[PDB]
Amino acid sequence: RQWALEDFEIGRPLGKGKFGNVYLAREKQSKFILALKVLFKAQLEKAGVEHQLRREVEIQSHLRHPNILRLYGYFHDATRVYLILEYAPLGTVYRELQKLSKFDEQRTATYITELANALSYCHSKRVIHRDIKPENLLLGSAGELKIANFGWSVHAGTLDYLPPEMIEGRMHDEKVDLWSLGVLCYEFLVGKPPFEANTYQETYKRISRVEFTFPDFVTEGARDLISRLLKHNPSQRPMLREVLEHPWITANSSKPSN
Amino acid sequence: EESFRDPAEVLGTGAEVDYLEQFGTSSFKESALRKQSLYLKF
Ligand SMILES: Nc1ncnc2c1ncn2[C@@H]1O[C@H](COP(=O)(O)OP(=O)(O)O)[C@@H](O)[C@H]1O
Repeated sequence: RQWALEDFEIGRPLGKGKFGNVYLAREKQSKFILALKVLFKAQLEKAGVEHQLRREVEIQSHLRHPNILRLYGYFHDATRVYLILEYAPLGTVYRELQKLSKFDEQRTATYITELANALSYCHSKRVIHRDIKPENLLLGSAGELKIANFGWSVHAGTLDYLPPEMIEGRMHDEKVDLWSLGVLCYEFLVGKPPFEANTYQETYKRISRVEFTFPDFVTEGARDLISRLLKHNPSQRPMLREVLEHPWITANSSKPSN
Repeated sequence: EESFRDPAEVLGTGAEVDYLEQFGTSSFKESALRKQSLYLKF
């Protein structure tokens, strides 16, 4: 028994890019709703990423966590690769941040809690996942976070989320994910990342020297967490379990209610 | 509320755009629906 295109019916497109298309879809027997990501072999080969693709899908197919988009399986035909994915219906955190400009402390602490949980699980499996930019975070039907840039995409900045050890070209480890979490926490509360600048050269400077400032509305609890996360030395950044124990996180997060 | 189709009806429809263009299709189908085919006598 293998996965087959025959197993599925295909709904509206969710995104399109040079590498392919993502569709809303449905497994025929169960009527289970999911997303089908469809990748052009020609473009993959032309990009020389066939080895890289196999590695990424292999990694994602073994991650099983409520805040990570599941990859249920994959298959191919003569000209396309097909990834069977969990569907997240409420869009990206990126869009939500556009709409609201800034998040309050309860939404922020709750999102950071879900991400730290997902990342702790990833590290337990020796998986490092630094790119947790808002556009790579989907929202499930209950508004819960889903890290969505495992696998493969159909498609002075971006540097914005890089840790000092990475931009300086040194050895890096899973502690890059703690730096990301700090950048993201700041961006959630402030509406922009902390080291934003006009030029590549100047953004490098601010990161490498860890130079940033808090708006006056950012509370002491929030400043304390973000400062602990944005340490130049990776070993001085907290463990994820310590983030989940932080007083500001524990006080402001919430679990679902009426 | 969301509709689903056979994959053969969806995949590559962006690519086959020229083959999905046929003058008079909707007008002909409409008038086909409205016209009767009379029983074959003799
Ligand atoms: N499993 C999914 N559920 C819902 N939307 C998705 C899913 N996967 C991707 N998308 C959306 O489809 C588009 C393409 O996604 P992807 O191929 O991951 O590239 P991107 O880097 O733009 O997210 C994006 O808008 C993304 O949010």
